[PDB]
Amino acid sequence: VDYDDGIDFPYDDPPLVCCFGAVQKEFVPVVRVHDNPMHPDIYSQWKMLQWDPPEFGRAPGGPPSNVAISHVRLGGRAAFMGKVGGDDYGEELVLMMNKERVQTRGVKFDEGASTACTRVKIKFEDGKMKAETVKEPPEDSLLASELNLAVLKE
Amino acid sequence: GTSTIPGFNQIQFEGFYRFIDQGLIEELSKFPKIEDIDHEIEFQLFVETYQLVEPLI
Repeated sequence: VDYDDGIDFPYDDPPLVCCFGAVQKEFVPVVRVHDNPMHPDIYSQWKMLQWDPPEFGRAPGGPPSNVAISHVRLGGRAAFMGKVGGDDYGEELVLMMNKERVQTRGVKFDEGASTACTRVKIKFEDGKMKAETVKEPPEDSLLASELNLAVLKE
Repeated sequence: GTSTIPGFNQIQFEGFYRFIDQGLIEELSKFPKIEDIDHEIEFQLFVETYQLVEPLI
């Protein structure tokens, strides 16, 4: 915007990449309707939909933390930018990213928030049950003042 | 056994259950309605009334 941050350095190799968003365990986002369901209870049949998948789920993606971990395992250097709560689950997620050698210096903690928890209120508009968000989870509550300008520079 | 390794005793388990369902009825039939030479006394079985009770031991 106006100036730079920190101290200029030649920077190490491989070049750093930044993954921005929420850090979650699994949680494939892409969901559509499939016409070939298996038994609702017997999950031992559900592997048959892994080798005959819905087309939208042939190579599913996930949260940016998955991309960061995969990039580091492939020999690259990655940093994750996001916010987690100050509870046990947030520390567990940050530990998972740390053991994978993903840079967590861009991770902001929120002591008053519950990681991966969203407050919603249930309403019955036009005869159908619905929900609306009361308090967003800390993964959706990263502020522009909480960014890490060194990571964004490198 | 479409998606998992089946039980190693499933063939014995399913065979015996088939015998209880259809083997008994199919064999309790063909039992002749026993009649004497004089035809006076006729003995017969009502196969639809067949039952098995759980073992006492």
